[PDB]
Amino acid sequence: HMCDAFVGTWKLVSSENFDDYMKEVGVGFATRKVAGMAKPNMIISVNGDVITIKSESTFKNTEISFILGQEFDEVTADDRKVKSTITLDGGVLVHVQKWDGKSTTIKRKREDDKLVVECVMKGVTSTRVYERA
Ligand SMILES: Fc1ccc(-c2c3c(nc(N4CCCCC4)c2-c2nnn[nH]2)CCOC3)cc1
Repeated sequence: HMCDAFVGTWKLVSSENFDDYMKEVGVGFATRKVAGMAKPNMIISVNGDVITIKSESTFKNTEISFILGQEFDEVTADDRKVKSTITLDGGVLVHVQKWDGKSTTIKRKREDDKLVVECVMKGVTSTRVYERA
């Protein structure tokens, strides 16, 4: 029942500062502009200990499956090859990606009827709000 309140299909409804987050991460111009238009779906499911998070969009479909606390390989939407670890901390899913000596942290939180996602790279934070689809 670890992630019960996260399970579902979630659609992006708002984004703030995501272009600047992407710049800080190192995403190139064309990817930033195209990615910035999209309203992706985030589809979260759980089977035993395995959590699956799918992202479906006009740009890219991708998917991660993982066990909390257990590092895995991830290809990001902007084509970074990262080493990811996702944990639960006080009911927040905390996702750390490591690549090329860099690190970014992505938090997913249930707040009211929304899923609030905060992405941080150095001093830049972005907030993306998703609603049930
Ligand atoms: F069409 C799309 C598809 C994917 C993304 C996208 C990107 C990146 N990180 C993301 N997430 C945010 C939610 C939590 C995980 C990190 C997304 C995303 N937004 N919604 N789902 N995934 C990194 C940079 O490249 C794009 C943006 C537009």
